[PDB]
Amino acid sequence: SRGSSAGFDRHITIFSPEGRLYQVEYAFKAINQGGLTSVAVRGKDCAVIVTQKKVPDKLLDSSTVTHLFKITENIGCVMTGMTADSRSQVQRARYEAANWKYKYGYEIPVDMLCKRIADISQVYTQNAEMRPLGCCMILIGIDEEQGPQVYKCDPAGYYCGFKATAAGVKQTESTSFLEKKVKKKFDWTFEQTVETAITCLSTVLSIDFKPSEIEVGVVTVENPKFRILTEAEIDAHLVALAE
Amino acid sequence: FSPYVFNGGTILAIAGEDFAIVASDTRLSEGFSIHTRDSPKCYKLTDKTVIGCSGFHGDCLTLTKIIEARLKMYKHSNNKAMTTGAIAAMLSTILYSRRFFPYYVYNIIGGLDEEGKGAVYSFDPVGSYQRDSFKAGGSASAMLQPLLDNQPLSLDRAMRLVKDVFISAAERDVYTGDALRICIVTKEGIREETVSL
Amino acid sequence: ERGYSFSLTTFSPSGKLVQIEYALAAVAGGAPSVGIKAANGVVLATEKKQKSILYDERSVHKVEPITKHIGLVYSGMGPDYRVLVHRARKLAQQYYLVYQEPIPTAQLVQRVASVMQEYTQSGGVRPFGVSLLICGWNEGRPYLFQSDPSGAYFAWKATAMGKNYVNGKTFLEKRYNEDLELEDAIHTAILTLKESFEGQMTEDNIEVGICNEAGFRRLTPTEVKDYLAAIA
Amino acid sequence: MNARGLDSIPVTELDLLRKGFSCVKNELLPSHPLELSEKNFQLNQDKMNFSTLRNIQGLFAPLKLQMEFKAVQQVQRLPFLSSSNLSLDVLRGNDETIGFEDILNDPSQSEVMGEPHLMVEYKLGLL
Amino acid sequence: STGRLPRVVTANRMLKQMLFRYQGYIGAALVLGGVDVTGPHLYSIYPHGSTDKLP
Amino acid sequence: IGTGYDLSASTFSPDGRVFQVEYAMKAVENSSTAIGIRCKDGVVFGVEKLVLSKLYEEGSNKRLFNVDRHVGMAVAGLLADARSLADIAREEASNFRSNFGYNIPLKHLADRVAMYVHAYTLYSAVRPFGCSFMLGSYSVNDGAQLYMIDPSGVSYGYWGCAIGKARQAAKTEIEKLQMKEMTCRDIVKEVAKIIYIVHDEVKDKAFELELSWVGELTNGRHEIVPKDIREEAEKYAKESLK
Amino acid sequence: AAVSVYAPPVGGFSFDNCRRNAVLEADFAKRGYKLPKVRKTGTTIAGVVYKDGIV
Amino acid sequence: MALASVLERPLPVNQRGFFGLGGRADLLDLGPGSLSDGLSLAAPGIEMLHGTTTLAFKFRHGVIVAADKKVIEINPYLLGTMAGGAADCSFWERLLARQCRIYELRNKERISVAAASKLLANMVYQYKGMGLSMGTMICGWDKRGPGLYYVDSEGNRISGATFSVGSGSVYAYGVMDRGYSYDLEVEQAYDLARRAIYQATVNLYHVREDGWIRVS
Amino acid sequence: NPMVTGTSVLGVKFEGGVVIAADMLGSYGSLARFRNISRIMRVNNSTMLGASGDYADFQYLKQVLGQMVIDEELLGDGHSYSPRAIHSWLTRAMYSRRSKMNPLWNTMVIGGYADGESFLGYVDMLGVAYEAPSLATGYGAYLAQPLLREVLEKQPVLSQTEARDLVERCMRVLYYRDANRFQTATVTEKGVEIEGPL
Amino acid sequence: AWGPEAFTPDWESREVSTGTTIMAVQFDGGVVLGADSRIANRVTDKLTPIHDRIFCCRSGSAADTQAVADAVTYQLGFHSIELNEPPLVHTAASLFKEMCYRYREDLMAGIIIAGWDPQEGGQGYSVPMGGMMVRQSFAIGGSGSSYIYGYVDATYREGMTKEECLQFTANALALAMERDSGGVIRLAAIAESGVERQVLLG
Amino acid sequence: MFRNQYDNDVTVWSPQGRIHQIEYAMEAVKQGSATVGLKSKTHAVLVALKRAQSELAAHQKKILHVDNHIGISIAGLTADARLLCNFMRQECLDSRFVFDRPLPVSRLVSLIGSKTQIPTQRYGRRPYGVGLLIAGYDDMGPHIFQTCPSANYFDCRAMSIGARSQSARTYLERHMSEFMECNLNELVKHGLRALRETLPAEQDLTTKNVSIGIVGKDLEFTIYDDDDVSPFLEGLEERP
Repeated sequence: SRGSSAGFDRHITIFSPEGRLYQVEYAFKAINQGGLTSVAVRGKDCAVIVTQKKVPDKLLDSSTVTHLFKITENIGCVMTGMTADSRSQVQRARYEAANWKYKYGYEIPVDMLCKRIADISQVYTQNAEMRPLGCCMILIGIDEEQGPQVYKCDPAGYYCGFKATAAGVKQTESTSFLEKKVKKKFDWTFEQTVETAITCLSTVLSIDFKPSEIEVGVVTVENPKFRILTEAEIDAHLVALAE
Repeated sequence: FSPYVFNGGTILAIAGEDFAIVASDTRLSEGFSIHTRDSPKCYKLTDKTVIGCSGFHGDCLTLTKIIEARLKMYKHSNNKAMTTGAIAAMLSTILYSRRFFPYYVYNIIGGLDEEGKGAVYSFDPVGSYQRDSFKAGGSASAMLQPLLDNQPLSLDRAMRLVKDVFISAAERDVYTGDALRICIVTKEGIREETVSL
Repeated sequence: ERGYSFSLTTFSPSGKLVQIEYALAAVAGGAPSVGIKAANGVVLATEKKQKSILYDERSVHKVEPITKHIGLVYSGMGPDYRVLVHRARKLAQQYYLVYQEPIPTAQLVQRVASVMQEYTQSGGVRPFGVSLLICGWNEGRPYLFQSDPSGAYFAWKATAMGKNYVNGKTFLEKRYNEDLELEDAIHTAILTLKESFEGQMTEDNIEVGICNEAGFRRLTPTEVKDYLAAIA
Repeated sequence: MNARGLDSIPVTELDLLRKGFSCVKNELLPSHPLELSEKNFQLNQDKMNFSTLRNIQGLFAPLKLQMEFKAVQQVQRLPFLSSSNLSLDVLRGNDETIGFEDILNDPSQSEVMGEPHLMVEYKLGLL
Repeated sequence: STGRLPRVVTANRMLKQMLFRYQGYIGAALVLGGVDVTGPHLYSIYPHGSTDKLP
Repeated sequence: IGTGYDLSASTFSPDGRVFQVEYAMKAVENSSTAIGIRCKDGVVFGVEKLVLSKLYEEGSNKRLFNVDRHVGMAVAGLLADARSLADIAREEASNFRSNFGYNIPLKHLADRVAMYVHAYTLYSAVRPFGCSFMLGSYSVNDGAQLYMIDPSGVSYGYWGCAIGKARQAAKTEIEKLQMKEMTCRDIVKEVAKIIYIVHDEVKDKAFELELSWVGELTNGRHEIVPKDIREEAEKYAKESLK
Repeated sequence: AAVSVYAPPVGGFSFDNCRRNAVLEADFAKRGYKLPKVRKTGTTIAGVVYKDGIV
Repeated sequence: MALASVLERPLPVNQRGFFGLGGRADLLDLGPGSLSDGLSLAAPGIEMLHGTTTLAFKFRHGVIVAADKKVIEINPYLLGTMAGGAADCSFWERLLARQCRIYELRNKERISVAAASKLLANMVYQYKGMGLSMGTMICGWDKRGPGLYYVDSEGNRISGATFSVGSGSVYAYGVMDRGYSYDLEVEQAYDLARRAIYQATVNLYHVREDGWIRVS
Repeated sequence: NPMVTGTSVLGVKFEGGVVIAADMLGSYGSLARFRNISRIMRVNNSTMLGASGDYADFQYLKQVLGQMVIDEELLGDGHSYSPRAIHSWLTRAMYSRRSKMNPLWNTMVIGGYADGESFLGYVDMLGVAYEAPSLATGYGAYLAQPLLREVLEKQPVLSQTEARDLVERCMRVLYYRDANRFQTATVTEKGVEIEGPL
Repeated sequence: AWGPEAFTPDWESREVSTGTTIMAVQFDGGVVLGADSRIANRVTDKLTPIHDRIFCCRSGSAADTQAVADAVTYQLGFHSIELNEPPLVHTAASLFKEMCYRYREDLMAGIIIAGWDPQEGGQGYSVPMGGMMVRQSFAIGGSGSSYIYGYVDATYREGMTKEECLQFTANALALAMERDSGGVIRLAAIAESGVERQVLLG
Repeated sequence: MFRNQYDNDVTVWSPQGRIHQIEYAMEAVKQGSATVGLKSKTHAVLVALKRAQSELAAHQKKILHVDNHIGISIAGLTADARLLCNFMRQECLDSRFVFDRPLPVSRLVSLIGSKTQIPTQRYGRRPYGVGLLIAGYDDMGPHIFQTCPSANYFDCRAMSIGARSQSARTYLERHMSEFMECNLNELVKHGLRALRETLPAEQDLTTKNVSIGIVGKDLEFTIYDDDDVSPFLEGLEERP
């Protein structure tokens, strides 16, 4: 440690006169640096994750550019923000899930994983040597007694369970659209969940999508393993939506 | 699991007015079997000192390597080569460093001193040492010391004596080698020759 | 002067610590919470920050139990609340293992406050930005405590904290009685929470928990709705 | 597998009231088969986690864990008082389990304690 | 912490790891049984830390 | 503008940026240009190596390392950091081979080294690395592969890459190649030609071309180009300059 | 404060009376005395898994 | 390697050549070291003095010690005797001589007999039961007059006017007990020591104000 | 705790290099069911190694030595390990492991051909090392050393075919002592060639 | 003496063994792993699944082998998630060998590993006490390892059908178990399509 | 004007991507005296120029001894030179003890660079302010290496470091094509003539301000001081 900067704004362990930490808020602002948006919707018997896919160069290999990861055999993920921080947090989550399984003899639940990640992330807020990671994590999975589950955690260390959440630049508009849809009706099948998840992003960004511009991952009760849809299936869903 | 193994050998040292003689056999054995018939036990340290050790072979090798490393360290630090007495004191300290798990090695150091006369030192596996005029070690030391005691001399008569002592001892010992090596330390340097047995 | 407002381990020339005052200011800017001790029970009420339809009711709660007879509510930061709740549960279990009887409320409050005091004396950390309200029932006698970010605890009869708590305190002073019952206390708690509320209160945006000789129980949304309809 | 773990007689050539009642021969060997195993449980567990994590993921993970431990274990009370070890327990994963080190021989109520300055000097490495 | 009733396998694993940690010097042979969401289960633990599942 | 928030690696700008990492990435553009092109059956590297004085040997301070039996590496930026990262990569490959008994896949090695690089942009006790590098490999069951890692810790797969002072012109020149349907023997000449075109002689007195490939010709091994092929490629590039 | 303490103490089991007891038991057996013993339980136990539960 | 240097605790995991639970880590450091001094931990023929007899007593004019070398000249003003293991006696008395020289250099004043005997006893007491075997009589003269102490490897440290250890201890001790006298001249003391050592079955030392001398 | 002997390893020196023969048998104790396993290692272009004793330690040393060779050849500075360097490293490793009472139960034979001169060494678990024109360790160590010693004493200089025939006849005598398969390796100017099983 | 003759610790005879018998036999499409029963038990499963297509059988001390199996399952699952591919049998065998060799002076553990992977097909490895790692066409361990080795070696042939391999393994296990016991023999056939377990009684 | 904030530590990057403390440390090499090192097909030669505090003090020594086949020359600070020399000696000693072979110069210099890179990245440290010239002999023949405070090393055929070494470098570059054929004589003379270009035109080289170190095919590293230098100085010309 080389000391702590002086000011109500330049360090993590210094309270403002009004009683608020500003480095945490700046870490929150750091999420919008990527420029992408993510939407997660929970159905009657399924959970769906949809996100953008931007490939600017032509010499890039599009196979190696992705934002959907896999924690365990039955837990998915999607990250928004700084790429390196997202990957580091993914590795930490994998290690924590493996340790829980070894110690307790059965698979870790989604809420337990989210709580563990949030508890680890809170410690960086109360010490002068470490800094928060600029990313947010959304997990999906299926419980035994309960159905699908959607969870989200933020750099401040706060986590909650939702019915339909979003993150990124267009979070507010996505939240309003999802609120209207859920208030209207919630009983959805597998086809309806994917359709509404795609429609939210389409109508918020005002873009007619293409099969190679999005990536989708689903979890269903019949097949509880995380699965990433292919270009043909994405195109079929898009054609059905257009018709 | 015994970490000690006995290997045969026999060493000797005679101190003169302006010379020193160190001789040893050249056999490696494990009681019954014969490992090699060519393995001298005399090592040259500097231009004016020679060390001869016998016993467990691995301990002998480790001791020689440690001694050479320490000699190099001293030469680098003090900008001069260290003498025979300093080598003897350092070896005594090194040996006592392992009192509770000793080296199974018997050492004899011969060479010249500051005034230019012969010097011979004899040790024990723990580190006790003293200056002598002639000393015999190794397996056959018990049956060789009385002969020397009942029998300073010049270089030629001392060499004659050394040759007859080893030729008499080899025929009555089961660990003596098929060749004898003699190292001569004088003011012009060091020379050595091998005598068939 | 601003020369002493940055470091935690520095005394002002007037003999004051400023960062602890700023932590208290952080506490005083959260959601309101109310605790009232009746003649045969204690009631805790609070607001919740979700106030939306996308929230899942089974995910996260603000009123949490420590033991069969102890529960608590907070006002301030939530991440700092979770770690303290976990430590309190661990301490209660340790006490039960050693002494083979449930921990009294006073001992638990003392140990939690002792834990919180440690972070206000060393350079390189920051104080907890949260305040706690603990209720219990031992030897047929209710208890109500409050613990500050400084590590100092008081025993109360009726208190409020969070946004607009001076008006809540004077409201409670005006309409508190020493011979109340549990239902009257619940009605008073709902009224004093409604005093600082801005929107339309429903059963989906407040939390209520009670503690009597039976144990510590968190009221279901149906019971909260029934109580709300009672006072209109 | 976390509980299974895998020539230091200096001569002063590099106070007897402070140290006493100790001989090299008795401390040459342990008194019980479980003594060293119990004294060094946490160290062995950390070593096992570091080994598996380094073999599976890489060098970065154990280094980051050690850096976090060192950073968080520098804001404690002075050694003559008892600390709480909250954040270290959170990072280490021992915030929801109770072992035999917690209910037996409470370190916060020990029957012996030395002088303050002596302990602070000993921790710094001066003595 | 988890908000729901525990499982038999969790208790079995904790007991096994404890008994193996203390190298069989803690003599305690146990018969463990219970029912959870998966169904009824029954185990058999030994002082040296070896479990065994039987009907 | 980030004045006041750019003295440590653990400080966030008011718009959510870390400026020390940005300065470290800016530092890479102070060195010469290195390119790498992936083709149908191999990967070939090329580095424009400046000459400081005539008193140095032929093989002094090279910029192409042998990480393993099947992996090459090309660097740009501060040299000492490049040596340190090469040592780290060698250690990782050796550890994997010792643990599991076969050659480490390229993606795993890239992930390991990228995470190690990223770990330095989190604490105030160290500073971020100041160098970028590329990795290349080939195998019968996987095919050619190419990756890049930058000081922030982000890795990606590429069909053709360029790092250094003049990456923009090099990328423009590369984007006009149908590298998917050619062979290493036909890519060495193109690499040499691009390097010669990009080089500026006004501000740089002289340079020496450095080349190496890995692929089916070398039977899955990273090797230096033979001298005659280097001479032929240089002659072709010089002729094409006219 | 004690003048012979350098480091803070810890918790857990204590192995202070190991060698003393080791020689004391041998001496008492040699001279033929009795020392307190450890209580033990040896009553039979059983269990079975029926249709939807454990007995 | 800068992140690993910050953590001031070198673990085997952070080093090179690590794989599995072990690896090529214990086979890396095989050098001969740089500088230190320390006895090795516990796991042939050892020279021991068996047929040796010694004698020592003090009187008005100094201390006379005789024996049958077997007497260690620690200092110009300090004398010692060996009995048992020769190597142990030589090593520990060399350490004692070094300590005495350090004391004299620091304090500009010679050490006393009592302090030297206490230092030797403290050094040899740490290894009780390990296997050391030595018995020493320490002679000297300081500001309090002549001194005489007996130190062994069992922790014993006693002071007296007459000591004897060896094979013929009983006979010589009886002779010099019969012939002892505090107010004794130097010549009669020499005669008594010679007669006692003769009846025990020849060296002879004499400590004075300003250092010991050799008589024969 | 009980001890059993090891398989036999033979070695002779001829004009152009060295010849080493080893037994394919697993072990003489309860591990006799692990048949048809090789015990001859090729270290580099001018060094080969034969082992006799415990197999797990042999595999561990094989791993370490192969990694060291790969590490040295990666640099490509023109320097390689000579047979004497391998001999010294093995001796030091054995002695260091022995000093901690956790030895490596092995008895190695090293042969090589560098700078036009052959090499033949011997290392055991206690750190005893030497060089001899012929070596023989294992079950018939005392029944084969004098034979090879006298044969080489009669003719100090031997050819490749003569050395191979002598090794074959010694192995035949050893099998005739107690009643199958073996393999032979040779180091010369060409390199290390291994032929087997026979 | 012990120097030139290269004496060996002889791990397999440290204590007398009176346990069950375990065998693994390779056929064309995969591998067949079986174990017999030979006090109480008779309703116990002696086959421990490590992954979806990898199994193992244990010999020696129960607690030590169970702990080793638990740790190996941990490490293999973590590695498979990290590399994003189905695991290889060689990796599991190496993971067993590391701990079976490092703790040879503390635990009495003997492991046999059988499984299937898309790269090399059905494989069977032996890791007896001491840390040896050898791949074999057929592997025998336990108590009848000396009684049935000659018969198995003489009768065994090259890759056969799954049913013939199951019959051969059952015959060998029955002859091993009726040495002079129990009546329950458990078998498992591992192939690409999946494991196929069955129990033979009476 | 704008540099005052970013040039106080080695853990801070300037807005132009530069570490100013490394560049400041590289300037300590020019505070010493000139040193010249060259090589031929068989031998390697080091020549150094010594300074003295006053007429009643001995000249400071510049050429040190590392092993029987390696020697170094110093230009810069002194404590750093001593520490590096100790490290070199220890590494050579350990390698010889373990493998019974001399340690290759390339491996030694790689170890030096790896050790020196560390203090330029972590807090609470400063870079080594010393530059070295290394001359050795192994299976690949003679070698001349140069080390920099920035943890950079080069493989040279003739190099000069110190104060006002540009003239020596110019002379070496001009006469580079004749070095590989000269024997020990005329090679020491080329080195001395190169070193003489760093002096004012009025004064010359005496026997009390020059040191020579030679290592060869069958000649170990030796240092010639004071009267031992006269044979090499006999044949020099009158500074043309």
